[PDB]
Amino acid sequence: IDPFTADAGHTEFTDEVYQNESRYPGGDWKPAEDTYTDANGDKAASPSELTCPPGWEWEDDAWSYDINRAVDEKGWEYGITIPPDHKPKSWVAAEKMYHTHRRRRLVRKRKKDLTQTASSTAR
Repeated sequence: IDPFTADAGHTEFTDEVYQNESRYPGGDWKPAEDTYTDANGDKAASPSELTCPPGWEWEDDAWSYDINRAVDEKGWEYGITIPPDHKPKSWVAAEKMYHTHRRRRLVRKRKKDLTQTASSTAR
């Protein structure tokens, strides 16, 4: 994303994973039931396990936290699990006591730089 080259032909996608903790509403957090998750809750791989495939180049330096969203300073979103329900279906940018869950997107965008996987193994 610079105004000198037209940043599209590259294929770069922001790779992400929401880490979370769980606590009683107004309590002490422990690792969540599914620590690494998707925004919905689908357990995903962890940033270390998250590696570059043949054809993909990491663009960003490590997994950081995404602050380009309506999220807390450290990325933590307001996931309150009001019974009955299994998951937070609402997220807000403020650490509120009703937080049963909180999660944040660790970000590491990646880029194919177009040329890395440009040709495919023809069989």
